[PDB]
Amino acid sequence: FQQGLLLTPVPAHARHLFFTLQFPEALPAALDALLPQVDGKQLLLGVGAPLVKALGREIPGLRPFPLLDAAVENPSTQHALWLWLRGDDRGELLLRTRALEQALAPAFSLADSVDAFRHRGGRDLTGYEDGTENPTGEEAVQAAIALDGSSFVAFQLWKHDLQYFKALPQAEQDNIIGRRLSDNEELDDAPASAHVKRTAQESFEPEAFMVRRSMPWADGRGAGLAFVAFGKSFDAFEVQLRRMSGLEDGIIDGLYRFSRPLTGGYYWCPPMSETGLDLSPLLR
Amino acid sequence: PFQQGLLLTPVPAHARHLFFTLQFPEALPAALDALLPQVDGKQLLLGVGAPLVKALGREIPGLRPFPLLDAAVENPSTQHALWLWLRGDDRGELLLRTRALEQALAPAFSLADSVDAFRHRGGRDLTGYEDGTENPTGEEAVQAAIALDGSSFVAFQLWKHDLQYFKALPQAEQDNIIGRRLSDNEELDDAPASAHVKRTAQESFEPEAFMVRRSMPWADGRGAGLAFVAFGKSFDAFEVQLRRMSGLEDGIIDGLYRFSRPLTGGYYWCPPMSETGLDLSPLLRA
Amino acid sequence: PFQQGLLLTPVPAHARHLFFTLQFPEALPAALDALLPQVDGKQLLLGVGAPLVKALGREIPGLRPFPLLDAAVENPSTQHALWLWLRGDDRGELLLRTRALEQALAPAFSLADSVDAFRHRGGRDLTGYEDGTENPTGEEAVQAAIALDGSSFVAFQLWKHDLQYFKALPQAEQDNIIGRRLSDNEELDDAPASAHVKRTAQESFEPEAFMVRRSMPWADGRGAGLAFVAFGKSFDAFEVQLRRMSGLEDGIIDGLYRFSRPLTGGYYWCPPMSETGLDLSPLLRA
Amino acid sequence: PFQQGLLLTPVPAHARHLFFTLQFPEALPAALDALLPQVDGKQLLLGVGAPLVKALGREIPGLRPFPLLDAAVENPSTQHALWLWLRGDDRGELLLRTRALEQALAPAFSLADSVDAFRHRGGRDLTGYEDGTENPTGEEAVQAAIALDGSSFVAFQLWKHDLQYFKALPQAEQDNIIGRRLSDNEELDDAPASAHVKRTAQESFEPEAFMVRRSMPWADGRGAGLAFVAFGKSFDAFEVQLRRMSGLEDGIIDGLYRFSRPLTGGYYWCPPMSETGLDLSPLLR
Ligand code: HEM
Ligand code: HEM
Ligand code: HEM
Ligand code: HEM
Ligand SMILES: [Cl-]
Ligand SMILES: [Cl-]
Ligand SMILES: [Cl-]
Ligand SMILES: [Cl-]
Repeated sequence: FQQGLLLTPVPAHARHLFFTLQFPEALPAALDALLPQVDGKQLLLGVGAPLVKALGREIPGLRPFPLLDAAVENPSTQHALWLWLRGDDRGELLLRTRALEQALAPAFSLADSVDAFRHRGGRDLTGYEDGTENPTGEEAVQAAIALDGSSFVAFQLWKHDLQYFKALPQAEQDNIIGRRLSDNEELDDAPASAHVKRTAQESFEPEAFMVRRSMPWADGRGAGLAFVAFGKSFDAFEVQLRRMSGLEDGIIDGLYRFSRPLTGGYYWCPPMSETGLDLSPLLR
Repeated sequence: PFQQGLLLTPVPAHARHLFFTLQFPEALPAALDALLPQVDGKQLLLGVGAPLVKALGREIPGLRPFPLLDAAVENPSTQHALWLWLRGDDRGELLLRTRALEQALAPAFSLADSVDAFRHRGGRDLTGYEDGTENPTGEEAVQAAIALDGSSFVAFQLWKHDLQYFKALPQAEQDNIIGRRLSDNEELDDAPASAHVKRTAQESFEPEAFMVRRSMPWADGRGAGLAFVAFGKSFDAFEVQLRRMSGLEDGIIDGLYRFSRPLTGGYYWCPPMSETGLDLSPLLRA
Repeated sequence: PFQQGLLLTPVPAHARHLFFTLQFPEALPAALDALLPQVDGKQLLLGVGAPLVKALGREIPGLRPFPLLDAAVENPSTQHALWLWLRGDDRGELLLRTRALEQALAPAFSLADSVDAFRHRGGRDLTGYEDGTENPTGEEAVQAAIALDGSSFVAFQLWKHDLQYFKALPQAEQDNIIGRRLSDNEELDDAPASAHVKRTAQESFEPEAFMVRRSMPWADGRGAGLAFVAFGKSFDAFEVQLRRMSGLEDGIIDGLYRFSRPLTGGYYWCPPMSETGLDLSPLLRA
Repeated sequence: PFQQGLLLTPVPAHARHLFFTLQFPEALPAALDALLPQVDGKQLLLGVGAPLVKALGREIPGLRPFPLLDAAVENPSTQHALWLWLRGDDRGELLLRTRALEQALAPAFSLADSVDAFRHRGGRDLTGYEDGTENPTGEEAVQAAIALDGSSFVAFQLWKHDLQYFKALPQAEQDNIIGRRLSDNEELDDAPASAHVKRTAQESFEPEAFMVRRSMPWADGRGAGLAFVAFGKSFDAFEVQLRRMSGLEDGIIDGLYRFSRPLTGGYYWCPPMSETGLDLSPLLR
């Protein structure tokens, strides 16, 4: 009843599209072209707070990406629509992008774009395995899917300073992540600022589990990780980010030593029906 | 006791805005020792962002990050730690001063964003419209922009224009978006409420929302538009204006959003000037 | 005794082309010490450009810079000193290898150009047409691409496609530009003389102009198109083909120039392989 | 009867170079109808490249594509069909004029390259050295730049500087690369033969290689450097200079290549002016 956000491993190639609603009067023609194409597998769709506000509607649990008043930067760059394309090669995704652009215009204007790819079967560009402690199976459904079959996804485009980080001694890299790069073993003696120490899913009250589908990226803006986290609500992601940002106990996550998010967005993933994507709470 | 430059009558012919992230806080003293003697408030202005204050465990009354507006239009919040405003003679001089500031601020600060700005004609937006007609001048500008202690609070947005769409509209449709006539800059009393000058009428707020604007056009690989800059004695004037423009006051959205949208957003505290340079004392005391 | 990976069909799913300028030739020995142990001719291929040979005061028979064609279409000559062809499993591996090669090759070499390439739909151009159908295979490929001493001479062009224009044409007009039918790749004998496969028919030259092509699609901020690569036992095959495509043989210009244009052009000598690595002796002897 | 603006010294504070590819030559008439009335030779100069002439099956004496130098340094040849030189008061005016020229010139022409250029400190390179000290002036400039029929032949290269490397050199080493003293622009008679002014000494050639340079610094995403422009009554002066700079005359390479390298290269024919606009008659019967 949900989309294909739980399919593991992440595809070898993906592309993230973010649109601004520039001409709301042309919205019906855009939806008529877009909605029949959203199968939740090769094409996923997320709805942003501006689109809901433009329709004068309300989605329980939906809100723009938050504003954290911290010593580290987490920008809020909320858009109206997020499209997640998954495919076989980057050329297919490029041609599919052009078709979606022309089909969504003039109602929607493309505001941002990111090509993403799987690295070495699921590693960050720093080399560390990504997704080790993700919930799987039925635990993944309970962490990511709400009762009505919808999901709430958070997105950040993290930009890595690879030259600084990879020039550190391997023990210093391991103390930033909280795991050993050589064999992915957890470092129990890592400082409290270590990433996996900051984001330990069982260390929150209530527990802050989420389903992450992050993928590395690289273009003219640099290189890093396209962070994606699916949850039954934004509660899990938001308390994690606030602890990572030092807003819980004053200790800042080690990731901010070498990486920084360039964007931030919240999106509501609608459920699927027997006849396509179920946007009924928005179109009545 | 302010920094001046921000009140200097016309905008300089060329300027450059630099935005830095506080990447290594342990190296901050050396960066400040190199930077502060160069801040004269005329050729080089400085603004302090909320992350820098938070990293020092201090607090500046009136300072906060760029707000989050839950509206039908997009106003992103992209707050950085430090804002440097270079004003100069040519773009090459500003480029060379930029490189020198980068080496002096490193490794404590990492350059996060940059925009070259230039004066167009006598002070016009790239659409052709005059910019600054109803700005406060003289003592009214000081009262609107400068707080009692001599500091100022500046808001910044990098607006990106869709010039092809806007300039292809009939001139009457362009005029109804701005609220003034491009042919002679006359105000249109019969413009719809969504017109920009109707949305931002400084006397139509309670209390009055006057501010001192120093916007300048820009153009690079990201496109072209207006680098919007608004100085105030507090952020109240700018923020109540932006919320009305975004339709959060009465449901009417400003006409600017038909062809333009901001890519960035930042709040910065402009410290006052003392007899011996920039006064950063509320951040460097005990 | 050649660089085996130039005959590998199909091309790997991901590759990256690097082009370096010899910026400080006095620092060449340290760069070669780091580079040569990595050149296996499979995951990393190497080509030597005429500027590098001239900087050493030597000569390579068959090597010369990319030619200058005085035609009505543009084939720019952007010859560099070194060409590296990286092939790998995913784009991230090639990115990390690029950074390592950049730091190891410095300061002697400066990276002048870079292109990420990928296989599309099993070996198709971004326009949809199959690429490589009439490539020589087996022993014929060796005879067309490999010189007697085991070296090869490779020509490179970065072609930029106007996909919106081309794909908006009626399918019959697209087919007459390529010379083959998109529906089933069958050759059109009744295509106009300007059709690509009519221009480049390898048996229609005297002597025959066979070559081994390893082109791969590309896409970045500059646009999208085909990273054209042609291996030959000499540059004779490629050059007579390009001159006919450019209308310098019979006044008829190839149809590809209706929607695509090369942004770069380079000639590079691929040295032979020995039992213990790349054989650069004709360049570092005596 | 030339395009006045090419002798205007100093160059205006802001300019923009546009280079177009002839993508659809059948659509050329509508493009020329829109373009030619705008070419005054002052705010808008025009140069014709060899591909445009070849596409019309014509020939211009003295015109040819940018040469191919087989040297140890890189001078790329990136010849285009059309060169437009916009000059104005601010970068925004040039930006709006560029968009208008793009829409008017399409679909025949496609914009292939663009460079914003600006005057630095009254006429200095970004390295600080004065640029234009030994340019011909007055009637000597006319004799060096203008052919008999009033046309000119202009060479263009987009030079990219490595300012970090160059400005980190000792001041004596910087001076030996240029051949002049940065403090007061005095000529260094004891500078090495590789020094720029020693390589390019206009009187040290037979015949003499004088030309009128109108170079201006530039800066965008590709870096920063000098947009080199040289006007001559023919291409002989520029080409014999460049071959010496590249070490093809005596094996000595110009010191500029230690910190700078050209990214583009083009030759263009600047048609003469008549009393009623640009004279393209040798190209349109
Ligand atoms: C540059 C950005 C990031 C990088 C490179 C990164 C990388 C990693 C790595 C290598 C692990 C350990 C392997 C694993 O369990 O998957 C991990 C764990 C985790 N990360 Fe991140 N991550 C990033 C951002 C984030 C953010 C922003 C959040 C939440 C707001 C987050 C939440 C988590 C969680 C929940 C875990 C699992 C913790 C556990 O072991 O229970 N990650 N991350
Ligand atoms: C693309 C962005 C913008 C453009 C092109 C633009 C342009 C203009 C123009 C042409 C005028 C009329 C001439 C003048 O009074 O100076 C004006 C007035 C004004 N604008 Fe904007 N502006 C932009 C953004 C903003 C924003 C974001 C704000 C506030 C949050 C703002 C506040 C004002 C105010 C206060 C006035 C004077 C209104 C009055 O007459 O009292 N502007 N603007
Ligand atoms: C935008 C640039 C180009 C594209 C999209 C392209 C595409 C194609 C396609 C679709 C074919 C037919 C299938 C095949 O046999 O491979 C082909 C054939 C061929 N191409 Fe190209 N090509 C390009 C540039 C070039 C250039 C510059 C040359 C030579 C200088 C060249 C040489 C050949 C040859 C020799 C053949 C085989 C001809 C034969 O049937 O005997 N190609 N190309
Ligand atoms: C990065 C590229 C270049 C830079 C920064 C540069 C800069 C300079 C400077 C500082 C001078 C001395 C002051 C003056 O008399 O103008 C000069 C002189 C000169 N340059 Fe260049 N130049 C460049 C490229 C070229 C090229 C490519 C040519 C010719 C092909 C050239 C030809 C000349 C000539 C003829 C002179 C005058 C020599 C004399 O007779 O004294 N320049 N240039
Ligand atoms: Cl989704
Ligand atoms: Cl940056
Ligand atoms: Cl400028
Ligand atoms: Cl000086």
